[PDB]
Amino acid sequence: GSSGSSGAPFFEMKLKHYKIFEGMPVTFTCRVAGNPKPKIYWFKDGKQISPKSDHYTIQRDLDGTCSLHTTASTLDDDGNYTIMAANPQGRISCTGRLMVQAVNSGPSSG
Repeated sequence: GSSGSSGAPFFEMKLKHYKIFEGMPVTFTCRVAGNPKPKIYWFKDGKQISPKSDHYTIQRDLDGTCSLHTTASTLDDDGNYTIMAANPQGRISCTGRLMVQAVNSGPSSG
């Protein structure tokens, strides 16, 4: 009696890496596996992101394809966006790298 599960979650499309400048929008698409619909959490530079956030936009398809959008990206935004998923059959994790270049200066001289 093999004590193990064969329905654990998995990342079909590992978070791709995109390079853009400051201010330019960004899009992060990824396909998470595992059922039932496992929970999804977005972490940035050791921080928690809200679902109903204005800056960021989290939208998932009927199939369960998470997609993070950003109307405005800044140097700070850069870092490593790690997404951890929870499943009653297994738990997986993954992160990505971003490249933002300063193309504009803030309003206040600094």
